[PDB]
Amino acid sequence: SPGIWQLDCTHLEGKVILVAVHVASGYIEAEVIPAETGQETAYFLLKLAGRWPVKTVHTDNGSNFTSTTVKAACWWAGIKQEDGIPYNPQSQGVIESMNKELKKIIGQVRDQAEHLKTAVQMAVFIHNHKRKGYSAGERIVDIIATDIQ
Amino acid sequence: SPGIWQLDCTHLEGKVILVAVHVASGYIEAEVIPAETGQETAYFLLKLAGRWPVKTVHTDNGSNFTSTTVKAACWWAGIKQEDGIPYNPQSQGVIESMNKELKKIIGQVRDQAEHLKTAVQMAVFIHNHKRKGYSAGERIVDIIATDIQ
Ligand SMILES: NCCCCCC(=O)N[C@H]1Cc2ccccc2[C@@H]1Cc1ccc2c(c1C(=O)O)OCO2
Ligand SMILES: NCCCCCC(=O)N[C@H]1Cc2ccccc2[C@@H]1Cc1ccc2c(c1C(=O)O)OCO2
Repeated sequence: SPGIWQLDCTHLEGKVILVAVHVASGYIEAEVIPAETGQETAYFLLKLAGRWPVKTVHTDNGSNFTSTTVKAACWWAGIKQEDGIPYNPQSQGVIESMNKELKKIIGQVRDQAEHLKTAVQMAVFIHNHKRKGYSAGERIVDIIATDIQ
Repeated sequence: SPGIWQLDCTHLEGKVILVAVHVASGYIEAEVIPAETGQETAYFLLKLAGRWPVKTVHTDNGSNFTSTTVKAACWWAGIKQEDGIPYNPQSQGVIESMNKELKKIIGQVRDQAEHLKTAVQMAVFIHNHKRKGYSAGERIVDIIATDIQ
């Protein structure tokens, strides 16, 4: 559970926002990309796994699950690549909800930034610091720290 | 101490590698950029502060310390922007040493990747996971977790 992440892809302004969610905490990382390709997804996963202890990734769709470039990155980074089938149906709702929340924050900050990528990183910041009371950022650190001990 | 980061800029293949070091743990994040500008530095800091609780940043040079775009990002993200003068002279040696280590890892992986940015993220991965015994990744989580409690 401390090492399980979920990929999520959403769209805004004719562009693609790729998101990784740490399932146990709700903590996220995200990037703007021109289009979701195996190559973009592979590079993003490499970045994530160098920064947090990523054991398992639930991929966001069958194309990324199939992609040989994505498999190569998961192999390289020691990641178990799994499908993202919501056997638990609440998953879909949680993801949907998070996408709406992120787009809302992006809209709230959009005019403070000339470029979309900046607004998206502002949204990552606000989401991870938001007190719900602990924040997502505090929960991920606590979960992993307990696990290390 | 749990919130103190140091910026570091090094060069390779006619390009610039921008690095942020968590001082207490040795944990890093890094990116390849065409040139070190206020704009690139500001965007990088925003990304970092959305991902880890960045309280203080020791900037890597006077230009980034002076840059209004960098000051705007530090303001936005709640970061105390400080100079990076090594009042403790061991700092210079630690930074120099880390840059050599990173370039060595990059050389060891360089042929596994078509692009430099990929090799640099491979190096971030290897550096943060390297058991020295705890890893840098384990130390940063433990330091911040203790602080939260
Ligand atoms: N000898 C030259 C042959 C190089 C290709 C070999 C090969 O498949 N490497 C994988 C291994 C590996 C492992 C993890 C992540 C990326 C990669 C690389 C692929 C790759 C994918 C996406 C990218 C890339 C590159 C890149 O190749 O940099 O660049 C920016 O987005
Ligand atoms: N639309 C009217 C607003 C005009 C921008 C106002 C303004 O200075 N915002 C700062 C606030 C702020 C706060 C933190 C980080 C960036 C920024 C932004 C600057 C900026 C810097 C670097 C970048 C950027 C942009 C960007 O502007 O996206 O994009 C990629 O690297």
